[PDB]
Amino acid sequence: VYSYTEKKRIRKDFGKRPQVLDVPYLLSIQLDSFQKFIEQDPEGQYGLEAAFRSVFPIQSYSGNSELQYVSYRLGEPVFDVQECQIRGVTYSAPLRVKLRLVIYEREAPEGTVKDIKEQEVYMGEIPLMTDNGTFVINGTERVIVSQLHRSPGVFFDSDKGKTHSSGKVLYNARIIPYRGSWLDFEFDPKDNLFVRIDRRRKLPATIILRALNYTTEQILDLFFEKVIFEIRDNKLQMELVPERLRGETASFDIEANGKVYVEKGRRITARHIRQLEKDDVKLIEVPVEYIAGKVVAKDYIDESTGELICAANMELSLDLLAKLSQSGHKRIETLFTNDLDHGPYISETLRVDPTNDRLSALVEIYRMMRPGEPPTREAAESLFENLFFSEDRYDLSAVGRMKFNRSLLREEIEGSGILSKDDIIDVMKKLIDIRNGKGEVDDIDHLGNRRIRSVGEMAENQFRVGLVRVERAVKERLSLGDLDTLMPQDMINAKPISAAVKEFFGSSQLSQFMDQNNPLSEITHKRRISALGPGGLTRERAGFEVRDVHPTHYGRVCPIETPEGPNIGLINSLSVYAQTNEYGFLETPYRKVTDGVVTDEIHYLSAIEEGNYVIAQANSNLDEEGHFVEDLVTCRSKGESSLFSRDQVDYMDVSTQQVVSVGASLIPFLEHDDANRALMGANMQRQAVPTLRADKPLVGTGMERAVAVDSGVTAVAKRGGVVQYVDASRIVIKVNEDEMYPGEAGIDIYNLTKYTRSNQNTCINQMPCVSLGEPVERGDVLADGPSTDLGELALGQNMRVAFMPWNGYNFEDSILVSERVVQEDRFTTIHIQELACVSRDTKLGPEEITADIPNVGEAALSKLDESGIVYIGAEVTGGDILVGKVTPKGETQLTPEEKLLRAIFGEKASDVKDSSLRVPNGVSGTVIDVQVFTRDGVEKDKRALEIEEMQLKQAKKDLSEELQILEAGLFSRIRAVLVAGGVEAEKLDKLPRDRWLELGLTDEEKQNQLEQLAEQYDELKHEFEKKLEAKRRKITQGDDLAPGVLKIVKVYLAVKRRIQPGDKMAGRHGNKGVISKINPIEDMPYDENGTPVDIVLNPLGVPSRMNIGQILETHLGMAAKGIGDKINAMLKQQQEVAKLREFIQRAYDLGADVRQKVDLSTFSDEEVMRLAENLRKGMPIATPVFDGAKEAEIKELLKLGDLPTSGQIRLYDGRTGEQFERPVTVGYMYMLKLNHLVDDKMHARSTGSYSLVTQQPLGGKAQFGGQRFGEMEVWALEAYGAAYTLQEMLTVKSDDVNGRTKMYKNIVDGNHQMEPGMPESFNVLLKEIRSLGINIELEDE
Amino acid sequence: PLDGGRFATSDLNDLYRRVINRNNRLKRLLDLAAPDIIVRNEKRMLQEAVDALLDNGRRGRAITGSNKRPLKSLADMIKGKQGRFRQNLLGKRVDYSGRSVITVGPYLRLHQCGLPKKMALELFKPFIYGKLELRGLATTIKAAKKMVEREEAVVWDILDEVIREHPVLLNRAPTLHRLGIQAFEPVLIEGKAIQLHPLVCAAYNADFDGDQMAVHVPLTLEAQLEARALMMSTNNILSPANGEPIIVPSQDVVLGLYYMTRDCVNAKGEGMVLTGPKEAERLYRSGLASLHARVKVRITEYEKDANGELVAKTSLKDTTVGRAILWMIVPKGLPYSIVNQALGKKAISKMLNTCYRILGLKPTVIFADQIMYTGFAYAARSGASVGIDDMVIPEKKHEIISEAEAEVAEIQEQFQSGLVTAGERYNKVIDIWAAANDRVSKAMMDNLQTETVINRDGQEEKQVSFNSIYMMADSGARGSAAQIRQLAGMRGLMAKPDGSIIETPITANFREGLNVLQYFISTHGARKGLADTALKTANSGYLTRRLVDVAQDLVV
Amino acid sequence: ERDGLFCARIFGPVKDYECLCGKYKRLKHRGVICEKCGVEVTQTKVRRERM
DNA sequence: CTCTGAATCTCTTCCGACGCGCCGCGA
RNA sequence: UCCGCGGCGCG
DNA sequence: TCGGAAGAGATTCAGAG
Ligand SMILES: [Mg+2]
Ligand SMILES: [Zn+2]
Repeated sequence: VYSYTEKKRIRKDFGKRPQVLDVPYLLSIQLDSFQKFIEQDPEGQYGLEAAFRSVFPIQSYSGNSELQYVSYRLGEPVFDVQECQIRGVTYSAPLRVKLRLVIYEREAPEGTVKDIKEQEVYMGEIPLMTDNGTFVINGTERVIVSQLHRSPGVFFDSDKGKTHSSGKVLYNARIIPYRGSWLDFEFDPKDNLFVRIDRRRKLPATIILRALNYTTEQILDLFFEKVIFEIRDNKLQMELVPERLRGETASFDIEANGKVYVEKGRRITARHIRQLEKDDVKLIEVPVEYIAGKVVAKDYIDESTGELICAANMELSLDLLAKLSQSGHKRIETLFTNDLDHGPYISETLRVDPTNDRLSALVEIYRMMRPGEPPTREAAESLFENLFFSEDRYDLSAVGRMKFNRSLLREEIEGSGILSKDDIIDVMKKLIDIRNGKGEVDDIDHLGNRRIRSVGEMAENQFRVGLVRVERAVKERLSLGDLDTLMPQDMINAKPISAAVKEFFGSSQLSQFMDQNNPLSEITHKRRISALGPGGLTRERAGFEVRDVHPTHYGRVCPIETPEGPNIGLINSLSVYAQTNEYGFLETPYRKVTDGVVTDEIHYLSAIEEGNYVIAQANSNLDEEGHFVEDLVTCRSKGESSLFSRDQVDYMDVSTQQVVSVGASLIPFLEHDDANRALMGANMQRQAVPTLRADKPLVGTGMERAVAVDSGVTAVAKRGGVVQYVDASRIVIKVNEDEMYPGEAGIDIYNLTKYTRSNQNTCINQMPCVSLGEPVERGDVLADGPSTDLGELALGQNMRVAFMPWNGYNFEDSILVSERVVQEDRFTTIHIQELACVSRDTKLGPEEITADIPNVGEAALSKLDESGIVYIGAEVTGGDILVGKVTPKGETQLTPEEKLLRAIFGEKASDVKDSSLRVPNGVSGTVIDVQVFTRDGVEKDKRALEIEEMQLKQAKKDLSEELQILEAGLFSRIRAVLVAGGVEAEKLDKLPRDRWLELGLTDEEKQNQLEQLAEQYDELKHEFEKKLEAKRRKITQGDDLAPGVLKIVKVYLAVKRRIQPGDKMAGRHGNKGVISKINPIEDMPYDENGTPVDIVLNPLGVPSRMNIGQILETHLGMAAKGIGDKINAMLKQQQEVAKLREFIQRAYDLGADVRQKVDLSTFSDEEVMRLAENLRKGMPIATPVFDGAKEAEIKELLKLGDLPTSGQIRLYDGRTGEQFERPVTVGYMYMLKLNHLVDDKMHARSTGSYSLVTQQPLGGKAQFGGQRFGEMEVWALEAYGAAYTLQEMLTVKSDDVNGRTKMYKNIVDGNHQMEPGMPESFNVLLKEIRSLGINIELEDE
Repeated sequence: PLDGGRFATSDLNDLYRRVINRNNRLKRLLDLAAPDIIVRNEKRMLQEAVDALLDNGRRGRAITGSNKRPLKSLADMIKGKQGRFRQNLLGKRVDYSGRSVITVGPYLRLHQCGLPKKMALELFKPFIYGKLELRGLATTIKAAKKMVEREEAVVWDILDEVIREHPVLLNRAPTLHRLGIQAFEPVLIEGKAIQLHPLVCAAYNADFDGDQMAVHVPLTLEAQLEARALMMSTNNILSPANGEPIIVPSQDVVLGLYYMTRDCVNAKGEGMVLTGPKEAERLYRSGLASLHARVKVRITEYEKDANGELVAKTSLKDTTVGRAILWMIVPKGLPYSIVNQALGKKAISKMLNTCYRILGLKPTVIFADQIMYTGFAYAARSGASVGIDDMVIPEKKHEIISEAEAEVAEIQEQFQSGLVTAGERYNKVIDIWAAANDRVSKAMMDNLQTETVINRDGQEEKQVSFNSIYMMADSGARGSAAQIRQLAGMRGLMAKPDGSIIETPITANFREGLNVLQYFISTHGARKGLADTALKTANSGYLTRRLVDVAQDLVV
Repeated sequence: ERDGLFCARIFGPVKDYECLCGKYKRLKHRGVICEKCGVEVTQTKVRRERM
């Protein structure tokens, strides 16, 4: 049954399909992978221990000394997360490692130790993931995107003759390690086999085969199959498998069992094969031409002379045959070339190879890999051996081993990460088999083939880089000097480790800056999957085929959520249920089928296994026994949909929504609209901005609860109890007696992030949504965050919308808005901007913050204090000074005549100038916070000392209030224990609380509890005093800041922004629109009861975009508020609550076979009244994605609401008072504001700064630059005859350093003359060309 | 310089410094009589350094800095899209420019765009300084600057005075064809959105879902004369790609005209006689007759005679009240028959074209503006809207689909008996599904397109339906038979990523819910199309750059 | 620095009519060389020109 | 049986829109 | 008053 | 301090002597 909290606003579900598995914790991948990275592990499987063991120990031979590793531990982070965000220091903890140094004696055995030294090394600092799954780097939130890359292993691939274009097909097989060199093997239009290493060159394969310790004859024996011939005088015998005959044409008569039978010129068929097999023929007699054209398999020796006449891979020369037969070697061995099955490719490679011996091939490989140096046997051997078989220079990780074996069908699953001879020859044999056509190439885009690499793997990779650098340093130190008179603390330098890890977290392409428009955006950005990054792919080289959907995306990767534009396809989002297998392959849940009854057990599958089995479609209807209603149930298997009988089905989908991500899942009526528009809407939903006041969405999807709770913004009830106290910023909750641990105070407190700069300048605010004494339950939401109401996602707002063209103001997707919307501050939003002032110890005198500003009115300075800082709460506008700072100008010497000229002029030409921070142009607002950071040894000014005083007072009052609350809880527990027996309640009541804690009511375990809590009180007061002392020193201590700056000041400016024509607003189904008109409320169309419409949309877009679902949403809205209106009136008449209770029960019962089945009879009447109070503003409706409300149910709901059944109503035009002849669709819709406000884009530049080199105007709004007259526009002008405006565009307005001055002069004078000089960029080009050594010059001066 | 007193050195400086260092080293090794191989090594390093200086990366491995990036040599300053030629010599950044989000303004005449006051003030600040000193209100440039920054309303009066005839240029990136830049005579509005006239917005290829647009002000008087005579939108009526006009209405305008001219078999006041179109307008506005009612009206028209005079003719004609109302705006010289039918987009296009050929430019411009106004107004009064009941699903569909699946089962079992090869089985299934889909589409169109209503005398008669989505498609305002087919009829076959067609077509239409399988297979086409356009844009731009480069010399 | 990549004695003064030595400061000596150094009393534009 | 020209193969180089907006970082 | 590189974002 | 297309160079095959 529902929790008491959830009894507020019980949303009406419509889903028919039951749910058998709750959605998993949405962030699980990030948190669990990071935990796997940092947590302790005895087996050394993953993380720190694995990384250390993969390098340690470290041994020195001449030093005869060893460095070895005991354990690692992670220190305490000195700063809390909010302190890190305030002060801009990366949230990190010290890495501590226990290290031992060993020295042995100088006599055998070397293992005879003689001294051991041990100590703990502070070898680095490492970031910690915050509880919300985001790191804190410097002063910024950063979240690492999990990458998706090609798995290590071996793959087989073919091109459809595109390279050579003659129509043949070419094949190549590639081996990819986790780290180290690549190898790939390739065929040729001439059918030779080639091998290449890191795609360097192209070489015949035999080079490696003899580089591997195998001789030529061994190579032929291994790769090919051999046939034997005998010669006696001049009669010829061959030894045969009858199947070997298949494929050839029997151009000559063939003998078996002493009889010869062949239909000459005919191909041997299965009847012949069976005839020979039943004959059981073994050896046959063949003509000379038959053995002619056969390859010599091996060397052959003549003993009458000690001579060799046969070489490897040679054709059968009849002369040689006669010579060897007369010599006595009457047996001959040859290969077999089935034109299809036994291609001679290896033999052709052996023919075309330049090398002759193992060392020849080795040196050729070496000179290929190492050009420009003389080969040497040792050099080539060492290069080859260390390249492929040094387990530190090259490594297939265990996943590489698994994929390698499983693609080679070997039984083994584990093995050494280094390759071997058998591995190479096996993969080459497999490639040969593919070339024969008895196989198939591999599909790399397949999702059972690519792998998800999370943050832990990247972190440990960077840490391993640090470890190897440190290892080189350590071995250098061991080699250089002594071993006894030093400690490894100095031997290890933390610098490489910290450098590598900080470089990863700050620089790396996958460490992208976090976005925080709204909780959904944070969730989807944490969960997002990227195909780019290190070892990934590039947007320029990404072909269509990687972008396109692959049929195993189903249930693993959401196909909808991908971003638009050039990044499409390369960025994806996890489907809701998908979770990572330990090998990094995606994994999806399924329900076991057992003889027609769904077992409701859950099994997890990967793309391979899913392809192997048959899985039933989610929407398949079932009985309560688990048998499907239909016998021919539709299912998918092996990438195809079809129908199957009840018994064939192996697995069933878990839930309807498992194909989509959260972002798509939020959209209602998704099953009714096109994919393009759904994609655009899903992406746009991320950009929504939190409003001033949150509102529930009427037509939701139920997912809002899970997303809102799972995101970090909302405060969740970690421990059940009763809420004792609440204010605007603090929550104090009494834990119940049973839930509290022994020795705890039984009270928990939460502090809300009242106001802070979001990562995209939006507000972040937490508002309590409980009242005194209300019970709270484990997992309840106590405080709403941005765009959250009662723990449900609240991105948008509810608007009353009519679909009707209106005087062109809604032409081409334009949106027309009623002034009533503005007046209610429905879409008003709060924005925060942060401005920084840097005071420097510059040359020619220091630059100081001060209120002593030259050449400025005093009224502006009055806004500042005497120190030069604005008081908080002051309103400020564009162009005004917020903080006063002043720069010395140096000597600025004036000659005495200029001195007197200045004196008659005034106080001008001062050696000291204003530099004060000024409000950005057009911005205005209120000043909410001021911060100072200053270097040590400098005096704290009035503003600095006053803010430090207020901050220390704040810390003191916070700590003391915590003390008071927790001690009140402790003494309440004293009461609870003492009332249990042997009571002296009044006798204690006369005594002060210290007596209560001191006195002994009994002599038993109760007194032990009292003593325990008294020791708790002593410990907590001591830790409180220690905490406050540390806090005060931490506040009073200075800051490092940056080089050259003495003190920085930051001021916080907050602004309230309002909906305005040109702002962009959009609805969840993806129909963007620019607001193009506000209307006096009178003018808007109004319905029969006189309530106006709020937003008028163009209908013409709907059929062409095919966003049919949105229309349905509109209808549901009109239904939803309908009930609200009625219940509102039913409340307003103040009738008996029983009537509204039965009405509400009817409204819930209205669904047909809905899973909801909620009943009010268990609700007490005050709970019913609270429910009505929340339901007054409309009855929220829950519609799952693919099992949503049907049109019949919508009609029924409308009919109960007393609205027109068609959903269209008559409407009157306010501006004339007449009636539209057509009925119009009016309803309720959910709308968002898209963070592209007009005042952030409008920009104009008459004149301003100019660039140094090119002398062209600067670019961008921030620099106050001008737009770019791109070359397309130049062609546009050329298309007209408009020469003069072109000349003006190029020369005078842009680049003429004097012509524009002349133009400005003449325009000011009112004369529109013009004088074109020469574009200075042309002189720049001339100077660069001349500097290149090419003489270029003008002529005919 | 940089923050903290650091300096960013241009890579050219580092290359120069390396070459200087190597030269100094070689000269020192020479002047102190070094051995042969040492000076040979030094001079080879010097040669390599010069190679790096001029064209680093042209041969072998490129030089790189601490950032592990290759340093940009001199040659890299001229090569490539970042090169000096493309970035600066062409495509200069320009002063006196602004950018803003665009917005529909229907009350504008053809040749005037709505320009936010703040942008106008900023752009014309120099002109304001000039005129303010000229009229003697300000004495020095400092006085003018401080006055304009205080916005003393006299500055607003001066600003309204300056721009009265001062055309400005509006540009939308990318400027695909020369229509992409056009000239307008500004009008001052509070707010921050640039307001366009919808008709030219159609030509811009622009929309209003958030497209920005840039505005430039010409300086010299020859330049503004050029902008007025050549670029003003009142001149660019005819596209350069073909003779047909580019200023053509769409969306609400066409819908409104279509509604205004459509007649019905029975309406309020049918059959009465109107002495003139003014009385038709009166009877409509007074509400005694609906637009669609057919009536006889006395109308005058004119024709360009053999001499060139607009000789008049007057006669009774059968028409509709709406058609008379529309005729009243038509300029003299066009024949009445042009109006007396259901006006679609193409009809309006040919009407504008025939106006432009028969009469001059300015009557055509005025005709266009009047068309826009009347179309918008009557579309608004119409109240056309789309509802869920409009997308009627032909009840034949279930029967046809059952027939198709029966045939599919028949051919499948025929293959189960081994009577045919699998490929021809696939072909037969595909053919029968296509036939069934076409039959369903025909049934849907037949049911939607026409409907029965009682006549005046009390009998049922067929007429073209006033169903809203059908009305939108038939008018040609928006949508097509394909989109309607998908909305109500079964949407049919779809292709696998290889382009092969899945055997089982998507049977459910958009009105009913698509199952997860149908939706998933449908997403293939969606992402195919999005990737398709994403790639196509680059090739189109490249090709255009080429063609321009080849043909840029040619001039009459 | 003298004889360096930015040597003012070669390329001209960093500032208009300002000698590196500070010998001269105004246009009264416009177009003359310093004696303590080879910089010229000219405009900064020459910095853009000279190679 | 040898030499030259033409043809084919291999290796290297060039190219795959325009426009704005924010964030980070910068031996 | 500034050369970028990387990244998202909208056209 | 990646795939495709075009051009140039090198190697191989055929025809003619
Ligand atoms: Mg657009
Ligand atoms: Zn000097």
